[PDB]
Amino acid sequence: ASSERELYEAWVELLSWMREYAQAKGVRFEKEADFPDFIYRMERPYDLPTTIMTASLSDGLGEPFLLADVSPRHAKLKRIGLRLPRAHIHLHAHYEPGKGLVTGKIPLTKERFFALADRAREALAFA
Amino acid sequence: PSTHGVLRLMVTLSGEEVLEVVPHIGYLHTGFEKTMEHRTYLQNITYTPRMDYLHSFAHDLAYALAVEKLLGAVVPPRAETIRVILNELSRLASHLVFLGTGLLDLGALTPFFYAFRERETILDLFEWVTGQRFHHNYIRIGGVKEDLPEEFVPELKKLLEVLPHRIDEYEALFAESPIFYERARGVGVIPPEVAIDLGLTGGSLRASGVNYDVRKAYPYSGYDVPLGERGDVFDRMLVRIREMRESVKIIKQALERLEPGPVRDPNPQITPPPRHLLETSMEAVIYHFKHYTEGFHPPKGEVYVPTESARGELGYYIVSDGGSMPYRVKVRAPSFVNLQSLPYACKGEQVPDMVAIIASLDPVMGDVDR
Amino acid sequence: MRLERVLEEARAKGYPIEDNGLGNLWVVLPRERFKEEMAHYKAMGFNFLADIVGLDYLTYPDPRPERFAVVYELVSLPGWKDGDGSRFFVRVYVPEEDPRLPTVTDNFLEREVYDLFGIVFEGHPDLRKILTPEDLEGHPLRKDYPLGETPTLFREGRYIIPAEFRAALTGKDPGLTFYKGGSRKGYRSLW
Amino acid sequence: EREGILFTTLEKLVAWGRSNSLWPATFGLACCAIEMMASTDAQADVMIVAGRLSKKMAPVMRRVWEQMPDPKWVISMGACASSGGMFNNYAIVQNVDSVVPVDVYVPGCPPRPEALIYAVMQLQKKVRGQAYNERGERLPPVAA
Amino acid sequence: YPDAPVALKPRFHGRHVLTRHPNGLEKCIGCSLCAAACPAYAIYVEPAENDPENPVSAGERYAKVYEINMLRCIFCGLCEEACPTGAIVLGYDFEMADYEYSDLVYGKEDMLVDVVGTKPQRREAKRTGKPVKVGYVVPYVRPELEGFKAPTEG
Amino acid sequence: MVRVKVNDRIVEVPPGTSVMDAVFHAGYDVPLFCSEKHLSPIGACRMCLVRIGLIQWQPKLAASCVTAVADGMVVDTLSDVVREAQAGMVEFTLLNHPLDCPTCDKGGACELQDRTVEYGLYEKLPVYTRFEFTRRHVDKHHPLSPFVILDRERCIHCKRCVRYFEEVPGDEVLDFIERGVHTFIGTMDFGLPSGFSGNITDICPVGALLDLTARFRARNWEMEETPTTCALCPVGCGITADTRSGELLRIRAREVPEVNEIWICDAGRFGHEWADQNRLKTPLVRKEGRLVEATWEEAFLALKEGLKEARGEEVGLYLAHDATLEEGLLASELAKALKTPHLDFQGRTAAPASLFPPASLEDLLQADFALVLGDPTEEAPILHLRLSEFVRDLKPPHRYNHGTPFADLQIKERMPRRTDKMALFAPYRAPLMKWAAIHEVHRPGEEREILLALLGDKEGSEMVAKAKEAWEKAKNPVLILGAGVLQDTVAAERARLLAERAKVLAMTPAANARGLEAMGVLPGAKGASWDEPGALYAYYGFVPPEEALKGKRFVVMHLSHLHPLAERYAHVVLPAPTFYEKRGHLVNLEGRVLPLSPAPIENGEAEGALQVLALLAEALGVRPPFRLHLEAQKALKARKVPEAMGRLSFRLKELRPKERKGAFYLRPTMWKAHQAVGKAQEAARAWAHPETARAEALPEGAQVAVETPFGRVEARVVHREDVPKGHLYLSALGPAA
Ligand code: SF4
Ligand code: SF4
Ligand code: SF4
Ligand code: SF4
Ligand code: SF4
Ligand code: SF4
Ligand code: FES
Repeated sequence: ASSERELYEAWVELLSWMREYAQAKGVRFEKEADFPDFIYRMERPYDLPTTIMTASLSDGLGEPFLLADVSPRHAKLKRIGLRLPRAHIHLHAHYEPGKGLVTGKIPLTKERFFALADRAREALAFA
Repeated sequence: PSTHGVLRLMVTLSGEEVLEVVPHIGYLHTGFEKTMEHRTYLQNITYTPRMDYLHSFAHDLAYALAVEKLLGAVVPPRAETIRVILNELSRLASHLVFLGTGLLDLGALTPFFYAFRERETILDLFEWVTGQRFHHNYIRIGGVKEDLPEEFVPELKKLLEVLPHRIDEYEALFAESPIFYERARGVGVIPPEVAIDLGLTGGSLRASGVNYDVRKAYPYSGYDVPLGERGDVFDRMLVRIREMRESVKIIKQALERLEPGPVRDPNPQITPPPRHLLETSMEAVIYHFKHYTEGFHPPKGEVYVPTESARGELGYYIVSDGGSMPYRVKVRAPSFVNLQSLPYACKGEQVPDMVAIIASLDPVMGDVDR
Repeated sequence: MRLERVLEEARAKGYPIEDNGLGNLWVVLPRERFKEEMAHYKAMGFNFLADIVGLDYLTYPDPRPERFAVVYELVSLPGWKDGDGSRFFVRVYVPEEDPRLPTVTDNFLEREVYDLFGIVFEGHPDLRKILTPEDLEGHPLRKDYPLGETPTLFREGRYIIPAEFRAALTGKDPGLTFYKGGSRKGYRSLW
Repeated sequence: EREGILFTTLEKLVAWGRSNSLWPATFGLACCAIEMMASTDAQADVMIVAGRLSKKMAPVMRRVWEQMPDPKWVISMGACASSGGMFNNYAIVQNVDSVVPVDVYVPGCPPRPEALIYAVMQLQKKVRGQAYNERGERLPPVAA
Repeated sequence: YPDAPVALKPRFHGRHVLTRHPNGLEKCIGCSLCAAACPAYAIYVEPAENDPENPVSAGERYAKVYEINMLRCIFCGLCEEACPTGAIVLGYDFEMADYEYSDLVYGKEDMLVDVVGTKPQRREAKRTGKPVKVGYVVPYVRPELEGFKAPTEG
Repeated sequence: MVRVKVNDRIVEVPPGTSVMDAVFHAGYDVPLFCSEKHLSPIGACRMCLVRIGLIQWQPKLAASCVTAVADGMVVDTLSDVVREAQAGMVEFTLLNHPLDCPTCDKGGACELQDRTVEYGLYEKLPVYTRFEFTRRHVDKHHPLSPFVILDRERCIHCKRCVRYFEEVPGDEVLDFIERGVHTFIGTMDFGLPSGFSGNITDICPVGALLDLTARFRARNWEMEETPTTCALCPVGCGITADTRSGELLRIRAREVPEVNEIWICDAGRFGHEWADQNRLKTPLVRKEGRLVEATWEEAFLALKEGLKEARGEEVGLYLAHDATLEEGLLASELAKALKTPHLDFQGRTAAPASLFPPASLEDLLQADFALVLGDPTEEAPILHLRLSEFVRDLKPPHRYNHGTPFADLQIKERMPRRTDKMALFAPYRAPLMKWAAIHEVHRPGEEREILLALLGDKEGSEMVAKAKEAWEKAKNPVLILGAGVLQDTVAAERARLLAERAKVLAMTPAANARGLEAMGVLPGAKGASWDEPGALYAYYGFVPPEEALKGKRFVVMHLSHLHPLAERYAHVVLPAPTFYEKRGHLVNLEGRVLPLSPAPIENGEAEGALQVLALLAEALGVRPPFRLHLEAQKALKARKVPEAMGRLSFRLKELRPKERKGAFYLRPTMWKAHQAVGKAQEAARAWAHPETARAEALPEGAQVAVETPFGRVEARVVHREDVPKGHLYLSALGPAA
């Protein structure tokens, strides 16, 4: 589907946000892991945006308080997710033509994200 | 009178015309038999071709066969094939040389200029599929490393279109030729004829004891005509030129039953996961990662299998001990035994003739000194 | 292949028979009755295309009778007259401090009988000449003789002693994980 | 005197000469022995070692070297000769240079014939001295 | 024929080459496997931690030091085989005989695909001030060696 | 004993045996994952499954690790059903893994891997994986100890680590967080406070929880394993030192049931940063009023020419604490031949450990009570872990065909600790005071009063009394003491105490001391000791207190590094080896003889002390029978010294009191000063118990300077003196401003 294309195109954006928010709020952003789907890619194809698959916003000591990750190009039931460590909170973002990136029926806007990252950083930050 | 032949071996012959000949070998002893006791069953494959280095593939095979059976692997239909096309294509390679050295001592230089062309043509074929002139690391336990390229078949056709006849011309040269001092007293007749000096004169001998016809062990269904005859030093030469004949009818024959498919046993505990999926693989990544670091482990036991009469009966006697490296590997190594015949072989005849008397046994030092 | 049958047939009285899944069956003979028995195998004397190997069981996972052992391979050449293919091995375990074993040179296995004294210990008694197709000092094939290897060398003082670098495992070695072996303690495919 | 333009331009003129009066005297052993024969498409100096130098063979190659005219060379054909090959064992010598000084090592196994050619070319370009090569150092023409 | 280039078949076992992805990363992630599968023990490898900013390889690990003792090498694909990334592949070069032992151990800089000749070829060609004319030619570059420059004319 | 038929093999095995251990004893196998030697077997990780019966086949498979054996039991481990089972469990265990193997630092030494390749795939084309969904993605590579331990929160969920923590050290600093497919390993006590944190590295069957002290250095097989003994303290645990290309990469624990169990304190495990690096490789010699490299030949001449002015005139010999048993003997014999002597160890105790009869760890577990007088956690770290099991009423397991048991039902998860089995007395609220009901904090160098009371000759604090009443009720107890062994005044009665009862554990500040004492490397009568200078022309195998270098005419220091004091007071220096690279024997604090093997570490390949003593002996005259090892052995076998693992019995009733006074207390510690490098940087450099108030211009957590006879060093809030090897004395005050 062309839907897959967009998802990743979105994941790249979502990431951009995390970086924006980290450098902006003085909190450390870190690439946690790249796609094995790529590390072990060999003379095979790959036209996907980034190699980055799991990012995060960690505090002073490091412990993450926001985890973002998209599913590899070879998985099924693709989705990009958000997870708040320590506090049972998981978010699944899907892509929809027109309406865009939603977490069900509600859109996931830059604003919303930040607000989420914010609240999360506020409460879970150990340092 | 100590002398160094013209093939890295020492022979002492007190005789004033021909008496006891005491051959002293070990000049190319490389310890194979032991060093392999310190390598992966997979690593060993690179060691097998460095003993006969002419018809290497014979070893490659003979070794695989031992292991394959040992751990019950099963070779794909399209592999078995490659493994004979390949094997016999090398058999030719080995003989193209024996016939080569037979041409010079004789005189035919124009023909010799061809033989070592047909050869380079066969070798080219190898570099085509295995990427190496020789010691091709191609035979794999489950079958073979990787499928052969699109350019292998056609080229094999260009060489398979000329040789059909270009063998008779080599027969029409050593047979009907006036240089008859070939009927030398070299009578590898401990018990009989040449048909065995063609195979494995181990002492007691035979006439049609081709270990790959009787004790047929690997792919064989070939109606493959063994060339065993009488006489003794004239034939040793003629005979092998004979073997080349149908050895090609084998290549053709097997080139027919070449339908596409799998080239090596998929059984995961024996073979690596198609390197195509490490980007997902269960943790076949685990398999791959393990498969190449510490190898597979064939069951505790002891096996051996007489392989094709690649210049003589051959076979590996591997002793698995449930490890990643064989406990002990003994190579039969034909020449090493064929060389026991030589003392007698040239027992009572003129020294000048004692050259072809040896070359008539087609011994390969790397094979004997192993 | 009759001959082969008749072999075990009678030898099914006091001699042990070791058979492996693959067509490689063979019989063990005690020390004594080997000379004469091995000779008896000259009964329709397997043409004697005999080939042989010298095994050293020291450092083997499962223990065996005596450290060194020898195998022979008597066969009735098929292209002759009474050749049907009857092929089989035969072994004899040999004492560590008493490495002896009557020759069989009675065209033959000249070299073999030698080879062994050569590389391993062996040291057969009767024998034309115990020539040596190796080199000079000691015995190598024996498991307690260093393979004698030099570390491969690289630039900045980095060297790789193979012995310690090997990842592969020797049946007796416990592996890198505590004390363990599983379906990697050996493995034969079903059927 | 030695380093004068006179004596210099002389020996340098001589070396360029002896550069082409090189007489390949192959001393092959195993598999290499055969792949080096495909370069034969038509006293002795410059002996080429092509193969596994067994230790029993060792002393012999020596005596065959000693018995050469001082202005000689040594090229090691492929692994076995060069490095201990893929055979680290009691059986083989670890580096032919352990007996006869080597001037050019050639990395094959077996190296394409052409490999061997380019090999002597380097020997060639060395006997001249027009080829000092690694650390940026001037290379002697002989071995000893 | 040292004037008329050698035409060897693609797939020919030649000087090792380390490949990169189009992104520009080194495919190789410092995993001493190739080294492990080597039968002559001709490979020594030291790994390092990828610098989050200005990376080398994709993963969190890259090869700080990657050396192959070209003399001990037997040119037996096994390594290229064992690699789980397709980094190390077998080049075409072969004109590489040299003088000093220790100078036959190629390093990383001596093997990337951005390179051209061989240690000895580029060397003389350094003072020569004249480019490297490689003595070979292939029908085409192998798929695996994608990125390797060579006389493809074939 | 019970009779259990495994498969086709029958076996006699004790009654409380674990089906698992039964199996492995019988000589079979089963996917081991959550269970671990010395830890409470638990059911998680349904791998060691098996089929049992009595014959009747139990309806469902059992956890071979938590299932007890029974007389006549049959345990099949190869039924088509069992494999299909194992096969599946692995599938699950792997289902959410990440694919880091090539990249992962767990190399071919990973348990998940072996079991995967082992029982892994089951077939009756091949399908490697059937799970095509998004794997679990969380936090990767976030170092718990800025020091070591870097974990990948992408592990299988065994419990080995949290389980370990609450059970061995008793410092629960890791647990699971949240639940279900989300549960992970987090913490809240950030620096991983306890010592003994390293062991989690060695136990974790996978990639999270890795030794960062050695991350990304080399792959597991590549390492060159060299087993030997850690000689940083008396317990002489057991280790294996991984080295590659002359450098030291990492340290691991080597299982040795008798002494060190399979644990290793962190100081010893991660305290290897130093040998790896900056070291002396060429003997330096003072020429032109400065130090300059030389050759052993040179050094020697310049050595003899410095002793040719005074021959046999009170020559001093002072070996380092980690001096081998031979090095000791040699030094001894040489001082005998050399009629004018007085030798010593880098930390010989005023009160010889040879006073108190060697007590074994084995014994300790079977003791009935433990009176302690010196924070074991810093003295002999592992004694803590042993007492851990002591307080749990645990007795040495039965050995099977495979040594120590995998599933010892004897150990329950979260067992209750007895506080009535131990009494602790030390100058501070010591850690092991937690498992002590009878526990009192006192003042530096005042341990006598306590023991005095304990003897029954005086009054004392309530606790000391409860201790007395305690020691009195105990049948076969053990006495543990270590610091106040330097106050003979006290040690004298410590002895008396035992006699009247009784073995002891002497936590000497110097390792192998018990061994050197057995060699007689003691000053004896007249003469000067290691920190007591006076003699002339000496050999120092370690840096003594500055006051000892001053005044002497000629001095040869056999240091292994370059301390300033050597480059300003020494006449000749000779590069020495670290215990990591010496060959030789050692005498444990339980009188056990532990070996020492050499590691291919890159030193300036400048000989050991065996050669040097022997050498410096040339300059003096005779040449004692010591030169090489193989020959020096007969020298030890001569005096009839137990060989390997043996226990050497050798008492000694003599003491040299040299009582000191001061306002500072060199508090004994785990870490040694010469370890402050790399990741050990902050865990080595130098809190409301003893009286000597705050108001002395000493702020909270402020970096100050301090001078004591043993030198100058900087610290912070320094309650007393954080220290190195061989010292627990009171000394001179001096917080230079
Ligand atoms: S280098 Fe290779 S081809 Fe040459 S002798 Fe050795 S193994 Fe044979
Ligand atoms: S080609 Fe063979 S010898 Fe050369 S590096 Fe690779 S594995 Fe080692
Ligand atoms: S070349 Fe390949 S196998 Fe070798 S270290 Fe790099 S990634 Fe691993
Ligand atoms: S923990 Fe084991 S299975 Fe997992 S990535 Fe590491 S080596 Fe592979
Ligand atoms: S971190 Fe390791 S030891 Fe701890 S639960 Fe996970 S796998 Fe087990
Ligand atoms: S307890 Fe002692 S012997 Fe054990 S590791 Fe620590 S310092 Fe070393
Ligand atoms: S269930 Fe985990 S080892 Fe028993």
